Amino acid sequence: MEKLKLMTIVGTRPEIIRLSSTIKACDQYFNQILVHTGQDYTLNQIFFDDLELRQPDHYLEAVGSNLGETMGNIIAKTYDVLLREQPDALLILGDTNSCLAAVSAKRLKIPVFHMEAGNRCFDQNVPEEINRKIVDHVSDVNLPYTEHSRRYLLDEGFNKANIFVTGSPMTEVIEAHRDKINHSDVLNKLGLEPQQYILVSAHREENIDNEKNFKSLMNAINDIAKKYKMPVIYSTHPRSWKKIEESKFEFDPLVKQLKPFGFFDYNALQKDAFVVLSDSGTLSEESSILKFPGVLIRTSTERPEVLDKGTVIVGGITYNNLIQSVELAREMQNNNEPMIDAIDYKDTNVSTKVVKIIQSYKDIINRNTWRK
Amino acid sequence: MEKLKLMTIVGTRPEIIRLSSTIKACDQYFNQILVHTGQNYDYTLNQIFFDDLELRQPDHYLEAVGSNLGETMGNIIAKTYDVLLREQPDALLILGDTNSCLAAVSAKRLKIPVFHMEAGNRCFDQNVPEEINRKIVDHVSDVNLPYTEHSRRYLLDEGFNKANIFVTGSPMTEVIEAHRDKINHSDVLNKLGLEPQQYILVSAHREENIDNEKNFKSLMNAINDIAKKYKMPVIYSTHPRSWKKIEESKFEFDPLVKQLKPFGFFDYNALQKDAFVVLSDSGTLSEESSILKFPGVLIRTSTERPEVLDKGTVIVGGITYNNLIQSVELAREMQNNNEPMIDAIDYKDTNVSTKVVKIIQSYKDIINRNTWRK
Amino acid sequence: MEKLKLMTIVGTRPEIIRLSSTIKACDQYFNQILVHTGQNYDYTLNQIFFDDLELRQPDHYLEAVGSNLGETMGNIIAKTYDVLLREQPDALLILGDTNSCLAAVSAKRLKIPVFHMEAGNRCFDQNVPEEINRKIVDHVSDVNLPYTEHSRRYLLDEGFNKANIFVTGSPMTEVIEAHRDKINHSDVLNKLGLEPQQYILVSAHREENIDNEKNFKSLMNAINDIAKKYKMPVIYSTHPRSWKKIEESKFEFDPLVKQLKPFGFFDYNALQKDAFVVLSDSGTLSEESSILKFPGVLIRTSTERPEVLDKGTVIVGGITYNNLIQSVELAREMQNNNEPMIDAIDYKDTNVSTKVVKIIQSYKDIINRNTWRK
Amino acid sequence: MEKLKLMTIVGTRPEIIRLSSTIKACDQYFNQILVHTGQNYDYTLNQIFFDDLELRQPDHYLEAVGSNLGETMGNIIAKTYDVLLREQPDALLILGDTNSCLAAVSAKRLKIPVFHMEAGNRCFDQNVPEEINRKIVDHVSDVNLPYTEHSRRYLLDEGFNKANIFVTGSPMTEVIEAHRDKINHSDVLNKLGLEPQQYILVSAHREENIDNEKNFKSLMNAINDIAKKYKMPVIYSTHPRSWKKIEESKFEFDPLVKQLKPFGFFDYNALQKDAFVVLSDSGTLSEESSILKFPGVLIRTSTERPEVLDKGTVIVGGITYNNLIQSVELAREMQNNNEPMIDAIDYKDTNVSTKVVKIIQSYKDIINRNTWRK
Amino acid sequence: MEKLKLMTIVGTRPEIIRLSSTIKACDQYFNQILVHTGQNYDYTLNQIFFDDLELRQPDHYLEAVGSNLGETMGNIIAKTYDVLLREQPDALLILGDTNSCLAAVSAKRLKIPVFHMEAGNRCFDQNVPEEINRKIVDHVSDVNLPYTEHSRRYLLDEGFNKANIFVTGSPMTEVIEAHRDKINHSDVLNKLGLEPQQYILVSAHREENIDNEKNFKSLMNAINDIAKKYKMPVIYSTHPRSWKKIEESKFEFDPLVKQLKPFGFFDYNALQKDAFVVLSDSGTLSEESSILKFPGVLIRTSTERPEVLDKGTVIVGGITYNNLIQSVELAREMQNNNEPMIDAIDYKDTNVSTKVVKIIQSYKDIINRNTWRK
Repeated sequence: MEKLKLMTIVGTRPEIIRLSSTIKACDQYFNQILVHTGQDYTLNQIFFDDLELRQPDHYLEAVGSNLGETMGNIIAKTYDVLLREQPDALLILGDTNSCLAAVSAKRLKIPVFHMEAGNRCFDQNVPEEINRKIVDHVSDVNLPYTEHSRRYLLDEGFNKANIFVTGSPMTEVIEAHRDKINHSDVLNKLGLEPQQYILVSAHREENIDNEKNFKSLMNAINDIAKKYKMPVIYSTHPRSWKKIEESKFEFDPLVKQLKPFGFFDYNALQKDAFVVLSDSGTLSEESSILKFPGVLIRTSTERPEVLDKGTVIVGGITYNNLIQSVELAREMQNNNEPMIDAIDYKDTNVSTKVVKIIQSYKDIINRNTWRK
Repeated sequence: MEKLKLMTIVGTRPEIIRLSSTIKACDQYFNQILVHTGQNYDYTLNQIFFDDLELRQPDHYLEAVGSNLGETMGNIIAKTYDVLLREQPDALLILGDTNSCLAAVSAKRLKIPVFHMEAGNRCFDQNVPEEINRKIVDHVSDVNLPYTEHSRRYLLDEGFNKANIFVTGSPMTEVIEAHRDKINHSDVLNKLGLEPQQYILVSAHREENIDNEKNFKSLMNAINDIAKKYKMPVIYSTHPRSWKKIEESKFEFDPLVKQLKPFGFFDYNALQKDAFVVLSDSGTLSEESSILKFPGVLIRTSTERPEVLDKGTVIVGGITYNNLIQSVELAREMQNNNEPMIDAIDYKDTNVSTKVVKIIQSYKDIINRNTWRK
Repeated sequence: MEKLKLMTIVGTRPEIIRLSSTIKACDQYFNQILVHTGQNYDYTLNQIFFDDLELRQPDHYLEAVGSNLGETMGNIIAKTYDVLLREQPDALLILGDTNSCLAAVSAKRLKIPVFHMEAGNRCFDQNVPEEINRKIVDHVSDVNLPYTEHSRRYLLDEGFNKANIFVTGSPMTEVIEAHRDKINHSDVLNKLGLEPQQYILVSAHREENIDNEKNFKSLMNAINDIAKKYKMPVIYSTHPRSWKKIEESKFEFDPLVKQLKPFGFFDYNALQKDAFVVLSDSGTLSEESSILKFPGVLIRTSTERPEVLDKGTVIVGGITYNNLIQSVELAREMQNNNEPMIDAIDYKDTNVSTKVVKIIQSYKDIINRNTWRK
Repeated sequence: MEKLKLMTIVGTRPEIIRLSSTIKACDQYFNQILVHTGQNYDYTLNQIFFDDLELRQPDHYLEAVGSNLGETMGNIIAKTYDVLLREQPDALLILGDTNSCLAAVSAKRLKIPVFHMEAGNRCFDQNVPEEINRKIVDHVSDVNLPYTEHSRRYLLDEGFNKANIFVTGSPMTEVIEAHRDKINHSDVLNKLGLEPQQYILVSAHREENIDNEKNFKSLMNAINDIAKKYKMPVIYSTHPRSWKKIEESKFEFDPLVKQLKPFGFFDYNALQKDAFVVLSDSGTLSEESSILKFPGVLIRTSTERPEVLDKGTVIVGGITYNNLIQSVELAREMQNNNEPMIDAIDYKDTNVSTKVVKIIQSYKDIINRNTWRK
Repeated sequence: MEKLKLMTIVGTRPEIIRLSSTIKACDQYFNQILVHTGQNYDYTLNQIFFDDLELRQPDHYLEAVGSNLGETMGNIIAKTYDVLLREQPDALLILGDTNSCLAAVSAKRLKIPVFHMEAGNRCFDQNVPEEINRKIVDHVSDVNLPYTEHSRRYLLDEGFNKANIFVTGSPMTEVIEAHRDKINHSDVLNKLGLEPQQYILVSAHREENIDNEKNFKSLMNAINDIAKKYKMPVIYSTHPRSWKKIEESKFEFDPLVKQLKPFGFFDYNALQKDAFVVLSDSGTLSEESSILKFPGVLIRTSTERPEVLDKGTVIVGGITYNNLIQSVELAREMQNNNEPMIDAIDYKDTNVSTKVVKIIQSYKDIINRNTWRK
């Protein structure tokens, strides 16, 4: 007997990392066509080496000069591999262009399952929020992480029949590899002593290319080095480092430039840090699971479930609240003050919840939406 | 003392099974008059079945029913209206979406507070018959007690009174508890001589899983090829009507497929819980598979129990041959990989009986005041 | 040709008066089977009123009604269930919130599209007995045609289907139109020995304006101190049980108040228009006052006609003495100062007949493909 | 360093108890300026209160309050408005629906982020004086911190900003853990010479349970025939405007009914926990009975704590003699049989303090950007 | 006779102007007590003001006000409560989002029904200071009376009582009607000696269009380049504070730019209608230009009058210099091509005075029974 043919599409790190355990299970129980769009030196590490994940059945080589082309391609290329394979159903995660795949899918009346549905920061100025909107509303079955997201989705009048709450995939994903995270010798290979180094991740566009903001960050990254006197392990984009000349320099001795690390290594680093300042998507969750002090360096969060439990503090950019936040963050953890699992992160069986939703709801959408 | 007069109105077996524990507690703490809409006068043979539930018999058999589904509805309104006039009870307690629950229409015209368990029960497929009464009985009830937050949500969107909804939980976990003794000490396996994990169960009792001449072909054809592929008996509990229509042309479902007798809850749950796989359309399945952690495959096109799909407790087989197979193969393949069965959020609680009781005592008066003014 | 076979189901007079114009059309464009829940045996005197009105007579009568409200519901369902099963209509028409329109409950089971005019009627006081049927039939109906945006809103918020709602607008302007020759050419001012603008009219027919002991006292006490204050006739139409009780201690009443012999539609409105002030509790009090611009003072403590307050074409007298005095003092004191009466939006169109006809044709097949899928 | 400057404004005692755990925390992590609206010029009491509870002394006392509610309301706005303008704080922390938290209306003008715990409190009876201030402060505050998911649902539906609603959980489960020994190593049972499970407790402080002449009757009546029925001591706690009102012939209700000397927080709860049954009209009755698992009976006709009925931690007596004796019988009848007492969901967590700290830092600067564009 | 006792409470000239036509009808039909929150102490201007509006003087003058926006809020609450006790009026009539309508906080504590015109005003910019009181006084009012069907929708989505909202339409048409005599015969063009269509009007009264220095620069800079490009005199009405800080180097701005005195409703409207272009932030502009059909450009970032953008009767020029010049061109360049000005739907009705009066006599009591159960 032929097994259900699913197509699963990824493009960025976190796409690949959160799907990581959901892809391995969709191999077990389905006939999974793994597509990969256009877009990386240290993404070959988390694929293959860390996640020990199996090769894609297609790389599409989308990319191009200028955003407009890339978005164009992904739609077109995606359109073809969806004609050429005719899968019964499509898996998509999140807010990247690599899930503009949903538009082509929808045209070819192929049912769409979207994990990381209903994601809302409620600031238009965040680039993510343009797709986020489109693709929530074009995916036939929406699988949001939280109930916050299920609420958000119902409120924009999306079919309450075709919503299921997976919970976060990131508990399961961290669990699977927990061994490798605690056995990471990454500390011993940077000569770093647990709770005596501060890790920073300013990767985001609105924290570098916007002018006043980058200034606020950087001035604080110094004062944070000085105020505690442990090495600051600063992980950004290269341009961000080349751009930090313009005769500002200072950066104490202590502020180090930091190689982009794999999953285990970067987590192991996070887990045993003094404080983490990250604009990372995974922070709100990484901090809640691996139990560590994170100041979240955004002006908005899509992960409120965590504020509801006192697991995170929201820095922002203006210098004072970053400082205040990090002093709050440590003072708190220095009084062994409770840090509780968020409700929707407890379940570690996301992989199988989704495989069962796809088997269940492929026909049901064909029957309902498309009338076959 | 002076006690609260509660008339609890029922009519179908599953109705009762779910009220089973709930009725017991209403006898304890109230003056419960238990009305039935059906007959007792073939029911000195079938009195065991629904005493063996360890339950007192009803105080009143309305012997409603007539020529057509119509006369029979008509009756249940009038015959209830009457028994409600006679006993003049303080509150009406009602389960689910049967024709019994039109009793609410009568109690309502008579300004008796109405308390409807299993509220907000939605599969969103108007072609499903249950869904007609569901809509009516939810909106004419005064206190709505859905099993789930899903079902609270559904009610709050249809614009029902915020103040008068409570999430009781599913009654099943508690029932199954007050009988897991009877279940675990069940011969049924040794009566039918089956090894545990070496038989497959198929419960197919619904019009539109029996009648729609096409669906009955996709299924019979799949009950065959299931037998063929696994090579184990295939205990098949359906209606008599189908047995009439299957004794023509196609015998093809092997020696292995067998007929079932009726079997009381106690026996039937011991038969489900050790089955290799269970293909049911019984509304329970969703709940029973969560509780008695077994491989469940819903042969429907719509659920009122999505809280299960949220947790990964069930797979929905559907009614097309091809998926009905893919679906069983997915069930077995994941039990054999020892994947997890996980408790739904609203199925965790076992104190539903006592939960309703306080609710009824509380909101009896609150409804006379707010909704009627007295 | 063969034409759309359309059962139309009525009960009370007010129900038929509104459906009047709308039936007449259905008769021209469709194969309309009219049907009446009550009795005809006696009717060989009533015949007049509900033929004078030029309305043809029901194809069937259901001689339902029983020992108690309760028998009689139980009847209309089973009775209506059959009239449908026989004549096998393509679709059901229906108006308002009488027990006559539990007809839907059956029509729904038998997979007949129901169209329900006077949809989304709400006053938001469940003490008002109409509020019980209102909720039920709106949710069992397949297409709701409310008179106003107001109700379309009410409905959407009860989470009803966006796509199966149309605002017919009030059918009362179309019907008052079709009879304004038979209204402006009526003797009924002569008949009763009355000059125009020289007589108050009072209609208290609602129970609980009447039965309720205090409400009677206030109301009666008022109709008095009105007649003395304004010193003109006070033409009064109530039920008999009130007159029966009026011959008591407070017999006084005063010589100016008279009884009113029940007069046909034409005559009753011809009365109301040329009246000095009107106190009624008819649902029509709101609409009629609007369409024939006269001062009306609703004896109630809720409307389902807010649209009329949005334009200032009615005061709400209520039930208490002190108010009704002021409300009527207001009413007159305003029409004395030439203050404007304004058409409400949803009362201006007069094609409600042809609208329903065009809507019923359009959506009949839709409601099958969609809800029932054939 | 600099720290965030948090003004915490308080008024009534229950406000200060719930904030107790949360205040001690903002002191630890912030520059907290605690402000009381009432008068200090009676020193002792304002300081024997804070002492047994271990809360610090307020930096400031607003000696507002005037001839009437109206003068005193407006004194809080203007005196509050001033304390805010002087201290130029970063943010405002507020609990509940006392006249104190009109302070928001001031803060909001001076563009100070308001954080408002016990948000979305709704019992849906506008008769109940709290529901006035409830609507107002909820909707002027910039971040609403509702105890439960219920109160979130309420708020979202009043279309408050999605993005600034966080569910803290109830702060009682924390306050009550933080004084758990002070309770269990407490004398109050020796002090008064009572064996556990051997005394009933009655607290009726709410005006309208007391100052309403009918309700007063039924309660005193019901406290009477309780004392007689169960023949135990009945430790009564009520305002003295009521006591003084016992002198005129209805003084009877047996000798077992005692007065109550008020008791600090620790001791009153110890009294409640070990009680046979508790009647009270405290909003704390709901929570206290859940967390210390004793059989409570709310003497109201509305909760703002429906979460507790979702689990069956409580019964609602009402004010009627009948439904009160009944609801007490149930409580102990259902205690007798060791029926379960289940933790409500939003009463579980006990870090409500650290939640509120982490939130105020997070969202203070967010509000300045979003609302006030700085 | 004995008539309903209304207390209408005002505080500001533009408040009064809108009520002008409503107030007059309230002297006719009720016993109206007209309270004011400020002082008269100034026969000189406070008498000439009520001269033109043909309006009786206020019955009372609370003189509320003091040191800071805080004292003055606090007082309107206390001083309103006092005068509300004394007169024990049956109902309170209130307009808009001034501090004067904090009157409803006090009245609401004395269970006096509150009626609120200009209900449901939302521009949706939380930085705009009216948007604080708008939120409070909408949610503490008992019956809301929005101008627009927009503002109904807005009030409905903050979950306000469906039964207690009524769309009056805008009161401005009515007040312009009740003068357009005085307007069409105005010497203000003779007096200031401007030919019609040959001057440009700029009404810049809002703080935030004056105090926020960048806004003040982008506007002044703008007023010049307009004076210059068109070569017409520029009637410019603003506050003292600007003039004082406008003469700071760049006081020279063109000979063409001239000074305004205040001018009456009649004169300023008369000046408006015959202007070439009119730049305003006066909320009126949105309406004043739908009605007296002139080119309006709104110097603002938000509108509480979308109904106008729906029909194409105004351009929102905003505060940034560039978009201002483009906006004013777009006005002239469009009026020269003679492009359609069109009536806003909710601005057509002219019987708002009466409309309210009936709605008060009606819901005065409905509210005492429903909200206050009496």
